[PDB]
Amino acid sequence: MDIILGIRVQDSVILASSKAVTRGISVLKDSDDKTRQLSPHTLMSFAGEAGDTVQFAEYIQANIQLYSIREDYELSPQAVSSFVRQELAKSIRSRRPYQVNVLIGGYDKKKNKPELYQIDYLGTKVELPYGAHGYSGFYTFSLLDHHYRPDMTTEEGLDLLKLCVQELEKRMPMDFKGVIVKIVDKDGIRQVDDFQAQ
Amino acid sequence: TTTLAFRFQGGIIVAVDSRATAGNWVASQTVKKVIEINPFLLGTMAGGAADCQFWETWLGSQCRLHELREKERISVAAASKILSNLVYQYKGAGLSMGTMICGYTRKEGPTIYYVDSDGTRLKGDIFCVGSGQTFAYGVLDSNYKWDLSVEDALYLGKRSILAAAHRDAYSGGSVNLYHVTEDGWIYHGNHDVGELFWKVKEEEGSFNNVIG
Amino acid sequence: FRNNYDGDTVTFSPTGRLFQVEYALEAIKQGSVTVGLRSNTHAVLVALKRNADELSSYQKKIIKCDEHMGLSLAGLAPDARVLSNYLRQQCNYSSLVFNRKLAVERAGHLLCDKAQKNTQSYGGRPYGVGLLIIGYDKSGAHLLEFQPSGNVTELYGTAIGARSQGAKTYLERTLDTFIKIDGNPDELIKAGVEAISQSLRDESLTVDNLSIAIVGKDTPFTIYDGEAVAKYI
Amino acid sequence: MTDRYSFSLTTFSPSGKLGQIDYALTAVKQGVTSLGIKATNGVVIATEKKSSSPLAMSETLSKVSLLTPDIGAVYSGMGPDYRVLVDKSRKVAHTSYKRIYGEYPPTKLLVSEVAKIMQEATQSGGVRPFGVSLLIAGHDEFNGFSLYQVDPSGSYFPWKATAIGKGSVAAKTFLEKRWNDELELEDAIHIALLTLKESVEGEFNGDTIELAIIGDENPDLLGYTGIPTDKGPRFRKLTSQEINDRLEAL
Amino acid sequence: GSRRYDSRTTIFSPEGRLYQVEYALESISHAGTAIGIMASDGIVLAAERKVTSTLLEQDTSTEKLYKLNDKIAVAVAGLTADAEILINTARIHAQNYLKTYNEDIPVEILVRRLSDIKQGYTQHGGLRPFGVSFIYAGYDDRYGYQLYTSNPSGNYTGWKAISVGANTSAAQTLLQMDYKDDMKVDDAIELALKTLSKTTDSSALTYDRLEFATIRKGANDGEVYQKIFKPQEIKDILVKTGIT
Amino acid sequence: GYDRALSIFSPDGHIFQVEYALEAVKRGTCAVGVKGKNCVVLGCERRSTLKLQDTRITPSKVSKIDSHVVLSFSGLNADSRILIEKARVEAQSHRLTLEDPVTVEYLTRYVAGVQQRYTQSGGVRPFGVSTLIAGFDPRDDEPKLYQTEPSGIYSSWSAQTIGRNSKTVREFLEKNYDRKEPPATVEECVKLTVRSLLEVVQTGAKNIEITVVKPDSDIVALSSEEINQYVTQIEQEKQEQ
Amino acid sequence: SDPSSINGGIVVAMTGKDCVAIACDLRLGSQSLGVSNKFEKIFHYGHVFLGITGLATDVTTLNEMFRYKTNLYKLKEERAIEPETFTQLVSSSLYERRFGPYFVGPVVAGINSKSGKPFIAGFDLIGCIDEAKDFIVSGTASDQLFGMCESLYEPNLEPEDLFETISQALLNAADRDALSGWGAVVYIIKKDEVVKRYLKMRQD
Amino acid sequence: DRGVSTFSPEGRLFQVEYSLEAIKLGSTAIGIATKEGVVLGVEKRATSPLLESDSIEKIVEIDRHIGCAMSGLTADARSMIEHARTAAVTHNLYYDEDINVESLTQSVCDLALRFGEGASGEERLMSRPFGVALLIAGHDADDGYQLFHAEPSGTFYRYNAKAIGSGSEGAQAELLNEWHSSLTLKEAELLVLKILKQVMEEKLDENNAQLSCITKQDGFKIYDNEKTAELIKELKEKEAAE
Ligand SMILES: */C1=C\C(=O)NCC[C@H](O)C[C@H](NC(=O)[C@@H](NC(=O)/C=C/C=C/CCCCCCC)[C@@H](C)O)C(=O)N[C@H]1C
Repeated sequence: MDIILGIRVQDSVILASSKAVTRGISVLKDSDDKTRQLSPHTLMSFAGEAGDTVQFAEYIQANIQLYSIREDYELSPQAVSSFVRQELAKSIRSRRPYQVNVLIGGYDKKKNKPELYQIDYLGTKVELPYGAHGYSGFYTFSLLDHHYRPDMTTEEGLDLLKLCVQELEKRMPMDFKGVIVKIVDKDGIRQVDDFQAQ
Repeated sequence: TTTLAFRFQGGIIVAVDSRATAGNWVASQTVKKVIEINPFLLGTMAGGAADCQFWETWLGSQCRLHELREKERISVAAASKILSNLVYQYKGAGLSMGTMICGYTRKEGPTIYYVDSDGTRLKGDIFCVGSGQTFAYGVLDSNYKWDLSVEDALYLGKRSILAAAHRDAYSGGSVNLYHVTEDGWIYHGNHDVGELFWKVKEEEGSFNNVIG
Repeated sequence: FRNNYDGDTVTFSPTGRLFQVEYALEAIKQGSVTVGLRSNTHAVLVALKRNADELSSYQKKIIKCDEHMGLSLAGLAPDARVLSNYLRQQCNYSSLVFNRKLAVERAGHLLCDKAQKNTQSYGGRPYGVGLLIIGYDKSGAHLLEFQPSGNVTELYGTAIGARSQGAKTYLERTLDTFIKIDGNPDELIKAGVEAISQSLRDESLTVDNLSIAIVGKDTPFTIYDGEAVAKYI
Repeated sequence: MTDRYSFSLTTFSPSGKLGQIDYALTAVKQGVTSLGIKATNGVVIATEKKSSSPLAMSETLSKVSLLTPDIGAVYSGMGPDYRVLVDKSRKVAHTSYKRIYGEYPPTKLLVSEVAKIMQEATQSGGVRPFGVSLLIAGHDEFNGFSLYQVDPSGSYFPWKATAIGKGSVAAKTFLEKRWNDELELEDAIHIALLTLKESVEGEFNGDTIELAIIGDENPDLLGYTGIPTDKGPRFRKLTSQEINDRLEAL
Repeated sequence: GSRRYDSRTTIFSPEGRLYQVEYALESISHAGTAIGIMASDGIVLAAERKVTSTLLEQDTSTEKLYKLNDKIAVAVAGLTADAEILINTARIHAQNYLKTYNEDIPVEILVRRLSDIKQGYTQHGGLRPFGVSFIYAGYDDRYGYQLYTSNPSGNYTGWKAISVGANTSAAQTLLQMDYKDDMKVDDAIELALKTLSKTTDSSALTYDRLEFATIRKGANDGEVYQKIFKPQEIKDILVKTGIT
Repeated sequence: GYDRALSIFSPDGHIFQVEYALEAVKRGTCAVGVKGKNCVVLGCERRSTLKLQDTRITPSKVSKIDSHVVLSFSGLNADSRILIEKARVEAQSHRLTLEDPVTVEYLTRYVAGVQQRYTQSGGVRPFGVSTLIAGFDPRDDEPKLYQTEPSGIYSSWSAQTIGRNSKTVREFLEKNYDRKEPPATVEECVKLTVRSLLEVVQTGAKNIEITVVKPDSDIVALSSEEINQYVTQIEQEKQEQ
Repeated sequence: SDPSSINGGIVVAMTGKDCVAIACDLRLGSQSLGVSNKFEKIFHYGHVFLGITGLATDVTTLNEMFRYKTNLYKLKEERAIEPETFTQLVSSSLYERRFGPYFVGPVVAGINSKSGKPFIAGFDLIGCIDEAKDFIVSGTASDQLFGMCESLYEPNLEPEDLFETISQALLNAADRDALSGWGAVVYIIKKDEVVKRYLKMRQD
Repeated sequence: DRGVSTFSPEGRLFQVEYSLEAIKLGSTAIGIATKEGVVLGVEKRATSPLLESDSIEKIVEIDRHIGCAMSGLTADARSMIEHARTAAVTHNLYYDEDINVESLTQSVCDLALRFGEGASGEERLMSRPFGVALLIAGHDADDGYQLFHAEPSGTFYRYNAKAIGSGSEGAQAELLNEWHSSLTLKEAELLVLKILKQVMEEKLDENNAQLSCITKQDGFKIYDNEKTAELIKELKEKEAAE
């Protein structure tokens, strides 16, 4: 599949996502951003079927933005992740289900803690220190199982990530054209435009 | 079918072939794989002929209606999403189309959007779609520079299709060129591959393998 | 009295009348005159087209429903559209399904029943137009008069609209004469134009004021206007 | 055809009243008297079987009906409206409760359901309110015994005892005097028969009086045996004979 | 047709008013009085039971104070029957919000939905409006203690102290005379009882004719608590506030 | 079900239900909007028929359709919610399908349409509301101010007012606002708005609320103080003469 | 392919002397891949407990559903729902989806507040009820749990003994199932208190 | 009361008639056709000085060869315009050709009588008739330049010149004399501008008035203030000329 990774450190959540977009025999793009911002402090990465993927993310986006405008308040990550799990659990038993897996990372300004959520097209939701969708988990979970600590700093976390992206480029069959990283914290969402050699 | 479109200094270049098949049978060598959505927008035909020709003409209507309604020329990003959303409404039904929506709006500049019946919509600088896409990528990829003259870029296109028309059995007929500027697009003739091949061989010395 | 029984078509007056339907009929009398007459070979329509200003145009009074049938109107033009359009579908359905030309008598029955439905259910409104239908089918030429009430009648000739009684009488008088104008359209058309000018008053029929329609044995229902009607004025 | 009465036939008057609900209540007033009394170990509800011809057999009719094995009803107002409400009540007790929890609803809730029916007949399109009031009595494990009154408006309230219909005013007063929170079921039955006697003009016997009680479980009225937890219905309508025997100790 | 018997419950008067809403309010004006007073550490709801009897079972009764959520409650004034149809849809809306977001529904969100429902009958459907007005008393962690009021029109607003039903003008004035921001719950409880005691159309203010509820955050816990007083409870507090 | 035609023509060619809808607007509190040279300001008055309200929670009069567009109104409150909600949803939908936030002119035309629709659709009464919609188009700095009414008509204004005594305050603005030189400052633009409201608010520091919208989703609602201050400075303008 | 075997996990409930116990593992995986070691399968509504094994998404869904229902139930009935009633609610809730069921295996445990009687019960995916007096088992390692219980178990154990027994049944059963384990939790319920303990077990 | 689709004893439909009254109260709109194009003119009519007069759209484009002017309740015209535009673009999608001006007109008129509370003819859902009239002007290869008057009745007429709105009755009288088959576009421009000046309560200027036209060469264009202002000046001059 595509590379969708997520790690929650001390005061932020980091999301890494493959930049490649291959269609059959040709790699059509090497700069794709498999993510959508749902609110100032909530980001969601996704991977799955060709159309479903974007249509779902944007749909979820539109709804969370609408809640924000209507309530002039930003829903906690936990709540946003509950809305998403619900949407997928509906989809799973609908006529033509959404085949999209997502990682939701946000900073709860009220609890003042970062949170990471992993949800699959079935509507399976689980909260984790670090997670991934697709095969990525297969080579990265043991790395993180080994080198992960809850109090790590965003810098420490960004290194642990580079470690994972390295193992993935070494053992994974596909050329995913590197990853795009993003940090979510008390101050919002920013992208680490320098990881192609960090 | 081979269709390409790339962005560069002089704007956008669009080149396509004109072969239509039904198995090993060549139905037509005179197909127009470039749908002229309007004086500033272009569509490319790859995948199912009717699916593209029809839904793209439909797109044109939708765009025109948007302009009457909004008293403002439609953006390329939006015309691409109308096609994108329509096609996704039929996801699973069997539509077959791989297309590129190309345009130049004062607000976005030169822009290219890839849109297939899978629901995939991608913005990018270079795109090759069709059964001859890899052959055009080969040529195009290794001779592309944002700094191509509108004349050298035009040639690189024409030549990228020639490459694909040769190797790919499903591509051929003639080449159709378009230049995308903000004032709109400019047609740059129909080039029968029949003659263009020989010409390029002689003048360029390429296709050395073939016996002339 | 009448005020308590004309609020809609689902109400009968104590004397058994349906005013809403009757008011509809009124719309026809208020309409421009038009005449219809036939022989054993042809059926003709003659209409007086009315206009708004002198800067406006003369609204069409005749509509073709098929190659062998057509009608002229008097009253609410929009309703004539709805009805003639319905008649066109019926003509069309007969061709497609049975490969058969819809008989005038049947077209009439169809019209009657459509009109009737709008005079027995709440919410509807009778149609406010009168129609004269001519046509040539398997049993010769035909002329029908359609009233919003639903009554469709087969005649040799007739007229409807403002001052129609003038023409109707003339026809009722000329009967034995025109009913025998066979194998000669130009003559039946003249007897037509004459009968209609019997309802004039305001003005005289001009070229862009008169309108003629003719159908028959080897004549596909065709319409004539302007210069075309010159040779009859 | 097609019900074109999609608007409310019950609306607000400038004074703030709801005419039809008012008139409906007027109809309840006109109806035959019926009452209810809650004791410490039961409840009783009664009314008068005002035969509408000596040729009519008042037995072929029930003013006191069973809703569930532990809930009975009685009314005052328009008979036909009560009749359909009893059917609807019995059904809703199943469709909205027994079929979900596998147990009959508790008095208040079933009563709450009936109320909803009437309330809708107060606002839905093209209909008039129900011209009756009900005295529903029952018992459930977690609430004990209870007695509720439901008005055409759709309102309802619990009572220690109460009456409705013709001589309700008189009857109520008489009850307020005799009632206490230490009455045994029999006492209330007696009091009931007494209160009823005033409102009764003509004959007063087991064939003109209809009375039922929500007392103990009647295992003998179950119809089958072999299931410990199933103890029998608490609701029991009294027989013509049962009534008279008490009318003597009146 | 049927147009003959159509009251047209949803049109404007020449003065731009909605007849039915107006009249429904007129109806509410004869309903038992209900007051909501919001203190710094809690909220108080009190209402007068319209029509009572020696025989009326009060321990089982509830005609004005309904629990919607664990942190939200309402006092009613108008048609009890109508109130319930709305009260139930609110309790559901509360639960749906929870099921979807996994968080308790914010007091205002519940109030707005309920008020939108009313507004509906005001604009389409040819049906009569609900003859009901609500005083919502709830608490959430996004605004803390809140007091709202909604009526037949579908409009709602916030209050520090407010009453609905009969003698509101009198009740409002008395409240507007003795309400102080730094008030405490028991203070509010007293102001509440006293206000009713002066607007009551009855002889005296006895417990058997009252319903009481408070939303406080018992310090020795840290969680907000709803308490709907029992007959014996109202009776005690009644003696204490000095109304015996 | 119910589909009675409630908004229909009368002999003189008037739709009374729509006219009566306007009357409901005339009765509602006052609202005003004035566009500066780099901003737009909306001000609304607050009734006083009762006072013991909790302004924290009580719904405010100026709403955000999106992050760059706001909407205030005069008329029935309940009815405004329906309109606001519909426009809010259209705002998000338009982003999704066109990948670009609605323009103020567009969001306005949409709201007007909803209103017009409710004037010739069986079974429903028109909206007893008139609105003021302001903001800046995406990637544009020229302020936008629009007004809509029950009939479904809408247009743009340099400044405008709706509600009770709007007749007054409009006169004030008509002779205090120069299109030639609009309140070149956020400050003097907020002032012209408070001044205009004071013409009718009759001393109401807590009865007036302002909201300033600047280009690029820069919306903020002044607090009593910031407003109260403006009031103070204005009262001296009168006395100092 | 088999929904009830995508995520894994097990639940077991036992009755003792005036007490009931219910325990579950903490695994949540996707086929062979282990994903979470904190996925609990026991929930409670008032004094009633509900264990749910099967397809996780449905395990979550049903929990949210019964929360919702028991809530409105308390608001209308003005009392907390009992084990026996809740069982009926679960059953009809499931059979409601007879032709497209939730792929779960529910287990109910609790003491009847009014009678003080212990109560446990199991359900198949379409609501069939099994009300045992000794023990109920559920999950990918249900065969193992059956062997474990049928042997270990004995009537009227004390809260302190029942804990040992239900923990031993759970543990050893889970260790013979590739899809169960990764931690476990055990609930001991008495008419007055409820103790929740986490167990120490293999993590392979 | 009395059904919205009721007939008056004189044979007319009440709602439609009353609809025509609201139209008389509408802004003025004039149209003049010449063998050089068609000119459309409307009275903006601003209800205040603060109202930005150019946000007043009473002349819209249907297609590149069709435009119209509206008089009366204008919010009503919105859905008629949308329909007209869709009809024009649609006809093109299906026939790969421009829609004939008359047909476009006929299409709009077809929505006219689609009203009631249960009219037994189809599914006419719309509570009342439209309270706005339209002046449709354009050019097509079959009948060249054309001007049409479409009413809420559902009927339409073709005019060489026509005025609708508050000053119509008189303005139409003017046109009756002024118009002649040899007018030039410019002549018609001044004529329209002149009649608007006579009937307008306000002083005609390039801010409360607006022109536009349709020519086979450049299609439908709406004159910007400057272009109009000048024509206004050129008009004052030739007037004072005698
Ligand atoms: C590009 C070629 C390409 O990119 N891929 C090759 C496959 C492509 O789908 C073929 C396409 N050809 C056509 O569209 C042809 N038309 C059809 O195939 C029509 C098929 C209809 C099927 C239904 C069954 C009908 C049975 C009828 C029996 C009498 C040509 C003729 O248009 C193609 O060439 N695409 C180009 C652009």
